[PDB]
Amino acid sequence: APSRNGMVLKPHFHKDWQRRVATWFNQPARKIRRRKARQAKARRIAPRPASGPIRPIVRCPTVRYHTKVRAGRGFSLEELRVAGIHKKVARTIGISVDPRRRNKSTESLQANVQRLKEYRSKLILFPRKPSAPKKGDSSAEELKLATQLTGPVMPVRNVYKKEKARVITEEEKNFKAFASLRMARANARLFGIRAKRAKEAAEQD
Amino acid sequence: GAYKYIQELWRKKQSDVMRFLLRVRCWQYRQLSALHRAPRPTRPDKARRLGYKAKQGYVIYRIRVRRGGRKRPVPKGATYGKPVHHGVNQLKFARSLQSVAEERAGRHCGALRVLNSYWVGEDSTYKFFEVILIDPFHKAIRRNPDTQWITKPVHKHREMRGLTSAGRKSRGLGKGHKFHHTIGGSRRAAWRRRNTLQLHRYR
Amino acid sequence: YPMAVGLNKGHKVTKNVSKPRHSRRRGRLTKHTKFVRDMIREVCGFAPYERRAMELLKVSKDKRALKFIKKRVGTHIRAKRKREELSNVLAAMRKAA
Amino acid sequence: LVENKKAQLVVIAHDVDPIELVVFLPALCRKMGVPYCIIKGKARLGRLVHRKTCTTVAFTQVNSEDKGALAKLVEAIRTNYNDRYDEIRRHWGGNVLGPKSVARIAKLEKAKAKELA
RNA sequence: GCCCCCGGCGCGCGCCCGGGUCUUCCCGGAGUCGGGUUGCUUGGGAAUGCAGCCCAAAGCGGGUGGUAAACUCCAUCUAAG
RNA sequence: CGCGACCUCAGAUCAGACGUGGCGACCCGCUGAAUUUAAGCAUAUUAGUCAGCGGAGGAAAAGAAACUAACCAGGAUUCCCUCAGUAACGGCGAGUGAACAGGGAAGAGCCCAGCGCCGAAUCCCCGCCCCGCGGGGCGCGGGACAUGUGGCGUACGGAAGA
Ligand SMILES: [Mg+2]
Ligand SMILES: [Mg+2]
Ligand SMILES: [Mg+2]
Ligand SMILES: [Mg+2]
Ligand SMILES: [Mg+2]
Ligand SMILES: [Mg+2]
Ligand SMILES: [Mg+2]
Ligand SMILES: [Mg+2]
Ligand SMILES: [Mg+2]
Ligand SMILES: [Mg+2]
Ligand SMILES: [Mg+2]
Ligand SMILES: [Mg+2]
Ligand SMILES: [Mg+2]
Ligand SMILES: [Mg+2]
Ligand SMILES: [Mg+2]
Ligand SMILES: [Mg+2]
Ligand SMILES: [Mg+2]
Ligand SMILES: [Mg+2]
Repeated sequence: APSRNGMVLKPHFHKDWQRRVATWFNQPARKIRRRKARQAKARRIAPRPASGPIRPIVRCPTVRYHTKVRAGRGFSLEELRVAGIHKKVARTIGISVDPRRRNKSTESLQANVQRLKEYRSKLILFPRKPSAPKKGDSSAEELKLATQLTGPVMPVRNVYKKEKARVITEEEKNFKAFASLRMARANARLFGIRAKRAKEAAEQD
Repeated sequence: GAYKYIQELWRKKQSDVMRFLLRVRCWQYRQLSALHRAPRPTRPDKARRLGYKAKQGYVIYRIRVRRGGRKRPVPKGATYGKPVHHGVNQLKFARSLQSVAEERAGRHCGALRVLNSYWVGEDSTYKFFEVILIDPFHKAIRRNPDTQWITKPVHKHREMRGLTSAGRKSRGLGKGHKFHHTIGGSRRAAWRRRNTLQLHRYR
Repeated sequence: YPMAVGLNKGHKVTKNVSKPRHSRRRGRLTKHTKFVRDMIREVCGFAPYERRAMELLKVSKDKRALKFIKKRVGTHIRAKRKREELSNVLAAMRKAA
Repeated sequence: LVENKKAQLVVIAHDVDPIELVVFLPALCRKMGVPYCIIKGKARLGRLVHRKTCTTVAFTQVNSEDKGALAKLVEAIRTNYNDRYDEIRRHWGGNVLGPKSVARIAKLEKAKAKELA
């Protein structure tokens, strides 16, 4: 079968694929199902925003993506506890709750507490009975719009650094190096044996 | 108070005090028939952590199965295939014996709904189980909204679609790197979407 | 002078030394259930591999006894633990005597 | 109540057929020091509770006129059970054959005694 | 415009102590996990999962962390409801 | 001898309920070939598919981690774009073939045994009344379930008690 110069092609068509093929001609219909599903979700609720649970702020776990940031799933129980509010109180406020999430980094941890202080500043709620506890006055006709768009706070807003200008100094262009990667990379590979070779040097005696 | 002690005494099931009690009860059940009613569960701890609350509506059918794998039903071992498929005497049947014990009970009494099952003995050839059964129409279970859920008829014949704890441990579902073979719902719904071709509008 | 590779690997950050999870408090020996097992040990006894191992522990060889336990239970990690667990049986035999 | 010394006399039925519900009791009352008695009739414990079987009754709060009744018994109950716990630890019952084969060995004694006589 | 039905405010029933810190004690699923082997399956290879047979658990424990096997340090989860 | 209790049991045209069978496109649990291809043919491939057998619903299944990770770390499932015809498999031949990331759709999370505390504080049936129509329920007396342990607070994110 093969011939003059061409690439080896191995397609996966020995398996009788024509019985099992999903065809996307139902693609405009579901798209109109789903706008009319979100808009049916829009006019049920009330003043509360669609996509209304607020999400936390989470850095992306790898070496590849950890220089960007992402709306996670739920505020940490210990994050949310620094704001001081109880668990199932908080979901009625409209905050997402996640028990699985730790907090190793207080720069991460306090950044979400600032976000909850933001949202609880942001919040205009309504009571059942106007006994005036954590409630709102006649407030900007339900604050000028009932519903928000794509999260309440624009969760990405990925923060950039300027560090605008500086003079270059002595002893940085004198000392820094390529080689202080290579010296340190080779330092890490030999920490085990350099510990042991000197340990059996003094164990010899 | 004592359900920790029953648990711990039934835990070590090789000592003298218990190996008598296991060996007599292995004799005790073998002279009875294939399916009958134990009036109350003979491991009252173990039934209770599976869902037995000692009131009306819950039956125990002590049930018996034979050990061993399965022999393929081709006549004289003539299997008429390639030299892989001469597997006559050594095939071992992708369900457990406990799941077989759940099947025979619940289809014997189709009024009832299987909940779970547990181990009560094996000596040479037989292997004896109990099966806890829920009557989805008695008023003790159609009230009490903890356990209303088993009436709603998507839970009809839970054992024979493989849905009890004996059934989940059959299909092999879990999470992570040890369970990639069944990535949505089941291994057949895994194969369906991992070998559907997506033939698109704009491709 | 940070470093992406090396022995001080990655971005230098602030720890959050705080209270652990509760689920780590799982197989703790829990003075209630200390009582239950060491009451039920004097009820039941031992298993036939364990009793012969305690006859093997005395006179035969320590190393044969562990190769016996590792042949009866799963791993070398469990054969150590079962030999330690039965040693404190034997110590309470002949030194509470 | 036995684990916290909160009862003073323990009455155990004879016939609870899952025997697992028993064999941890007489060592536990041994280690705690609450006197126990093994008594006959699981229904007979039920008749003083208005129930079918009852399996266990712990005398906890004695009356005024009844402590003098109690120590008159707990003397007698320690006399059999609690003091002889090293004896009850090694009763290996059973191993009794049938009277057909027992009478066979007894007749086998007579001829073997006829060897001796 | 005519009939029929259903989802959005209000007289009577049924029910009701919640939040923080400190002191005290409480805190768990077994012939199951694991190990042996044998079949089948998977991309899973010094065995991904299932299953039979035998052997059979522990509590600072248990499973995992992708090359078998120890000596570890640590990460992470809480199985057999 | 005679009674009484309980447990194992059986009998009924007993009082009242329930399952059976059907359609089977989509879903779920087991069982399972072969033609085909390798230019032959066994492993492989066809394919864990057609056929066989059992169960259910308008969806099912799955599901609130004995997870991924390996660093500034994520955080139930299901589905789509990518990862990818890639790591891996394989007479390393013919071929087969994942996943975590990342971006979307959608987003909802909880209970029980055990541990003890509350005197079984719980439950079913019958009897008699209450109530308004369209029909099914709440207040009183007896008969059972039930200590071989119903119910209330309780779930590993801790919880309880003072
Ligand atoms: Mg050509
Ligand atoms: Mg074909
Ligand atoms: Mg009954
Ligand atoms: Mg094109
Ligand atoms: Mg294969
Ligand atoms: Mg551990
Ligand atoms: Mg271990
Ligand atoms: Mg390691
Ligand atoms: Mg959990
Ligand atoms: Mg040809
Ligand atoms: Mg195949
Ligand atoms: Mg078919
Ligand atoms: Mg049917
Ligand atoms: Mg239907
Ligand atoms: Mg659905
Ligand atoms: Mg489930
Ligand atoms: Mg590519
Ligand atoms: Mg294949």
